[PDB]
Amino acid sequence: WEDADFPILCQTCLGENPYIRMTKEKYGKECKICARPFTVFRWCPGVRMRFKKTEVCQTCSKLKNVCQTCLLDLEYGLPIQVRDAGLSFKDDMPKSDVNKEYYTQNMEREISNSDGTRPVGMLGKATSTSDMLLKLARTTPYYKRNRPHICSFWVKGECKRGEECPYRHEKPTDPDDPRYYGINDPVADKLLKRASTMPRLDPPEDKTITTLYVGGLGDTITETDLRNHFYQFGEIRTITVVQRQQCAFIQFATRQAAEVAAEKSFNKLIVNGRRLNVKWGRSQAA
Amino acid sequence: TDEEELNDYKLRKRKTFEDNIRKNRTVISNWIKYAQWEESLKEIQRARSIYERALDVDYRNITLWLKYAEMEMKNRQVNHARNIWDRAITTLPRVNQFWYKYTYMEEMLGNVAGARQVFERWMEWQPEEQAWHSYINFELRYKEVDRARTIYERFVLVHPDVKNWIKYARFEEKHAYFAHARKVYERAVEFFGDEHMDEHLYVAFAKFEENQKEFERVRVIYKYALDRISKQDAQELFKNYTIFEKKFGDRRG
Amino acid sequence: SNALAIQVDSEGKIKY
RNA sequence: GUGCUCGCUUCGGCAGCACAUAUACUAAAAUUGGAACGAUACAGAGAAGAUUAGCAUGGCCCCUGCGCAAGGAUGACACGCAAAUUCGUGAAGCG
RNA sequence: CGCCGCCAAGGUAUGUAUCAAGCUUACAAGUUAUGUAUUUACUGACCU
Ligand SMILES: [Mg+2]
Ligand SMILES: [Mg+2]
Ligand SMILES: [Zn+2]
Ligand SMILES: [Zn+2]
Ligand SMILES: [Zn+2]
Repeated sequence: WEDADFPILCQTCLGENPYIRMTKEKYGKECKICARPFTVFRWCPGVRMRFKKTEVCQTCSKLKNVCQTCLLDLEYGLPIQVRDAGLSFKDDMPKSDVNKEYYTQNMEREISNSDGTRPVGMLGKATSTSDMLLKLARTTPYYKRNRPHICSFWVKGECKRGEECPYRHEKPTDPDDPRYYGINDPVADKLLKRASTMPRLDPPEDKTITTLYVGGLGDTITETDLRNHFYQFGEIRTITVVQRQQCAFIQFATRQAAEVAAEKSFNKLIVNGRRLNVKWGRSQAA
Repeated sequence: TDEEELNDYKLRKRKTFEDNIRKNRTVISNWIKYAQWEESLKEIQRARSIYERALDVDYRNITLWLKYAEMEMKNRQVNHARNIWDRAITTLPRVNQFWYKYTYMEEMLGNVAGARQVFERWMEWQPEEQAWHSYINFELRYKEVDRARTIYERFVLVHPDVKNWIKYARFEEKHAYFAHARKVYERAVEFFGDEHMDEHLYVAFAKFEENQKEFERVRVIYKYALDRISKQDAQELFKNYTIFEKKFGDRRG
Repeated sequence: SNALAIQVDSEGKIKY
């Protein structure tokens, strides 16, 4: 039912080698979600690494901008649930077999035969990105995804091969922390990790820190851009720009709006292509 | 187990009616009764898809389109309502009820110029008299003088009905239109009825001219008699023409 | 957005 | 790794030439969802009296069969929606 | 002058809710009444 020429293949599954050899089939395995006969391709990424043939088909990868074999996004290198939780639009897809699954899957394959270049619904909302998901976007990822799965007979001590067993050895797995939408167990801990980062400890008073020491101005930040980026938060009382240290001083009437600026600018407010420097003001008349 | 019995009742009804629409894909009562059963729940995001896949087997019927349109009109969503009304009226132009109920929903809405764009598209498909004089009554019920005059020039060139020939002379009984009333009466005298008069236009002409003064009322009924129909009149109105001329003048000795 | 984009040509009438 | 050539000065050291990167990687799996059939208990068997030959239509139901034969209880599932005749409400228009 | 050599469907029904092996990837993973012609029913454990 499905033929292909080349799969999606994000970089963490290609391997460390730009020179890999790959064999192909015409009708290979079924997808583990919808059982569609795609074309499984097989290659060797590394010398200590398993083959990682193919998990899903091309069509289900073209719905949500997903790679081919490890089920992560191509645009970041993240799972699907983090992506549509950060963008707050799920682009729903059924769960059963013959109820509504293959119906809308065949129709979305039928309407996407022209382009084959972009996903069906994420083309308009993958543009307003790089704000909340750029904070965890791992460059040069760990190659432990590519290492082979654990073998038996070393857990029981029966392995006659010894060192020439190609899979792994001396790796005790843990039965406490290991599909398409939900639910994923370590991903909940990853959302707890991004919800429990390392900010500055909030001093115990009643919102008196309305000043803020922001610097790194140079020639990109100007006064009108900064006061219009503060104007969407609210109104000023006394603002200034100092150029001997390349810094700006802003305050607010009732602190809370600038408080989310404190949520916005903990090495996080990225305007004009620069990681700005932010530390605390005095708020003490010192 | 209230939720269990509730979902059991709903699941049995949905399964029975989905088997009913699976068996017969032709008669359209089953989909609309199923979808109004979900409309009775008053909070749905799936019944629009039911009406959307129900029109794929039959888009030529009026009932399914008007029922889904009146359902979306009954709710407070107006954007999806316009998004289904416009594709309904561009899918079936020749029916009148979709345009009528959409313009009536716009009667419940404001009088913005998009309504006038809908009405000029409704003029563009060439309907009958029942649409066009309804639209001029629409132009009367908001007191438009210039634009109602503008849209009415294309009215006469399609239907040469005498009921419309006598009502092209309506600015006389609305604005009194004097010099252009003489021009409209020129238009009433040069067109069809060149030798037979259609036995009705000069009656209303002489009626308004008797409502006016004695400018050109002697010429049309007795002195322009070259266009007679074998007696110039029946027996029922000739003495009525005579007494119509007699007792409404200067009455000189 | 929710509503579709309005397509009107440069000189003529509103296109549907 | 292996063979050949004193080719370079010890049979041994060196140098060159030739051969040129397989494997649904496992004997396993913490294992994975487990549909048929059989057993338990229900319901029970088309055609306006009874016993009933059947051949058909449909698609989100299958099985035996090499089937564009055939048979599976007519292989099973097929039910109340009355439409315009009377009246009420609302809308569009005309005198 | 010496045909011809036989299987099966047609019958002991099949639609369900639980309970293993067969097979499958070993992978994505932090108006009472009478008389009579006349039936219809009912009773007596009526009867070879
Ligand atoms: Mg049969
Ligand atoms: Mg049958
Ligand atoms: Zn798939
Ligand atoms: Zn991948
Ligand atoms: Zn081993």
